[PDB]
Amino acid sequence: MAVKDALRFPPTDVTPIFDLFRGNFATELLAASVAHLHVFDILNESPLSLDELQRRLVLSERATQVLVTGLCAMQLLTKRAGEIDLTPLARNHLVTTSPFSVGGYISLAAQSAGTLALVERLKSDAMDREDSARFLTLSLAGRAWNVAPRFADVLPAGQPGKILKSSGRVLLDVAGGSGIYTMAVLQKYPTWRGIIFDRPEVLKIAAELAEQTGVRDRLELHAGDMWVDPFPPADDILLSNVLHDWDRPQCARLVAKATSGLPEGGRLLIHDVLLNSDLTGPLEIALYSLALFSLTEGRAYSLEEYRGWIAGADLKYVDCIPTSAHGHLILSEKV
Amino acid sequence: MAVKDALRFPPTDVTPIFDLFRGNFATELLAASVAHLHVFDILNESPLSLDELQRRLVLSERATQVLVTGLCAMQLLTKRAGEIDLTPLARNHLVTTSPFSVGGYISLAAQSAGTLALVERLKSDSARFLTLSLAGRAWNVAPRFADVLPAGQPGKILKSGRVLLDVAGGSGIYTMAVLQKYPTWRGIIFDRPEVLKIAAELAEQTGVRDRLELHAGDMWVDPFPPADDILLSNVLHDWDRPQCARLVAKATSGLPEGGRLLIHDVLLNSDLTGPLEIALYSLALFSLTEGRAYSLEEYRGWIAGADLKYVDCIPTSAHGHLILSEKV
Ligand SMILES: O=c1cc(-c2ccc(O)cc2)oc2cc(O)cc(O)c12
Ligand SMILES: O=c1cc(-c2ccc(O)cc2)oc2cc(O)cc(O)c12
Repeated sequence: MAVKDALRFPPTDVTPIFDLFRGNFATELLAASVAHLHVFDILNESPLSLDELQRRLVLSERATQVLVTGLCAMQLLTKRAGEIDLTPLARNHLVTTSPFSVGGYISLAAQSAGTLALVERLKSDAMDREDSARFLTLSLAGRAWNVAPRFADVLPAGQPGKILKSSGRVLLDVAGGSGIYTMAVLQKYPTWRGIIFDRPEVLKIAAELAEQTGVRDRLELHAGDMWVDPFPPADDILLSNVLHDWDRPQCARLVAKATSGLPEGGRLLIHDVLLNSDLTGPLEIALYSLALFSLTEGRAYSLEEYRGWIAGADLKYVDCIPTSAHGHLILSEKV
Repeated sequence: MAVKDALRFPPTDVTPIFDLFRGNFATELLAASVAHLHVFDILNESPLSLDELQRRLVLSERATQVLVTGLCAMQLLTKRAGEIDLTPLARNHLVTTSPFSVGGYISLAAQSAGTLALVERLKSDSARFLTLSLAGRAWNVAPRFADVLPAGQPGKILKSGRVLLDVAGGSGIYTMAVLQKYPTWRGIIFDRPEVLKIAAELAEQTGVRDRLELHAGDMWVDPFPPADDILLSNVLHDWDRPQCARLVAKATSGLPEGGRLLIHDVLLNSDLTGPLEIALYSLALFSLTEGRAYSLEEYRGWIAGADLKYVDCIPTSAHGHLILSEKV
């Protein structure tokens, strides 16, 4: 009887709380860059290409990108013509021989557990399994309840579906456990059907929430390994906060595999945050990217980067539509 | 021969770097407040007075004020006539039973070393390296400080320039800049012997060593030397309110006619609800010292309690303010 409403917009915008919550990564990247990696003293000598800086810092491409993007977003580095240089603000205040340096003050955090953890991550690049997966899934679910109403509101209907025998569409939600985004879409589109594809420990949460939102009869839950197990037939495939967990080659692989099974007129829906096109900001996404770098194999990506993978899978890019909490729905179509 | 200039303004303003650097205290205060102290679930029951909240959270007065000030500055609590309440933003997203709660996401940081340290600090409430670390802020701010310090009256101690006594503080850089601006003045740095070694070096570099004396002592119990002006720069925020009142009284007690007490510090607004940059810095001070950031009204309370006359408040840089008071 009672039905949880997944379409009502939240009464306030939670986004500033997420932005404040990332503040530690500003402190940690500052302390890592001043006191451990010598970034500012190195670049003060001369601007360097990204490849040159990678080499001089002895860091992976990914580690160098997230470091450079973070410091650019804090207005401390600048990107020319490819080269990376200090801004006057960094040159005057974060170079050790500047009379106005405050590097010693920043270095008061050099040995904090957070700074050391981030340095180790950069350089190296009591709960059981069920409780741990539930705890993490329910923690990310709070963001989904805030964003899924927007997401469902801005998702276009698309073509009549080709899987159900005018037909609704089948929406497959890959590694989007909680499945909340799909449940909102199914409340908006009563003729559609949804499929959540994820690990079994996560599907338990989806089963509960599908009952609460009253879409259980139009939702299937499939356990599977997204890299190797076949995706079920679907009109639309959603990758929501998935691709930023993965490094570049894995992103291209996942986009290709999802695309391979789409019918003509099927859609790949990428829902994620966006760095700007030269990976210099904005600040709140650059700090969130450091969190993703610390916890996963990926980072935040730009629209241009997503469009590279889309184009490599021979999909047609359609549109980019903001949701909330810095999310963007990138729509592409199988041709 | 060579003379280090202490009067040229820096070409850029370092202040935003300090603000970015305090970001960990935003994360830690959110995770402490959601996951350990249940601040929002408690206040959702009913607005509470500061004293009521201090009892419910089982915190000291000082811990409760740095917590409440931080959350007000993040637009999560509000003060309105003396009670503390949630804002809609907090009620909607930081109360656990709200359907739009993100409390579980914030709690992903609940067991970080930084969060746990702040919780322990809240609930429980070398010098060469440290002095040389704070010296960089002073090199940025001292030019502006010297620029805005008024010359005042002819001094009473030299028999005329004024004698500026710089109590604690550290490097003595602010006094060196004043001595470059006013060649007839003299300065005294009062601090621990280890700190005075740094002042001695910097006094040679800035060419004021001959007009600068280095006095070692304990500021609470040893006699201050005679001075026209006494500077407390980034000192009072290290101390709780009774110790602030004590130190202001002791400094005031030896001022002559025309003497001045110079307080150089950051300022919270008058109802201790912000601004955010100072509220996060206040959490750092709470974590490392016995004090917190204070408001102008709080400083004026101590000034008036010592029978000084409040004169003016002049911004310097890195959020500093020079609060100028006169012996009457
Ligand atoms: O895919 C994600 C995985 C995690 C994560 C978070 C904490 C852990 O101990 C392990 C993994 O956090 C996230 C946080 C986000 O805001 C977004 C994500 O996609 C993820
Ligand atoms: O009086 C101060 C003491 C300290 C401090 C800093 C680090 C420690 O391990 C111990 C004390 O930091 C500060 C930082 C400031 O920005 C301002 C201060 O007055 C202080």
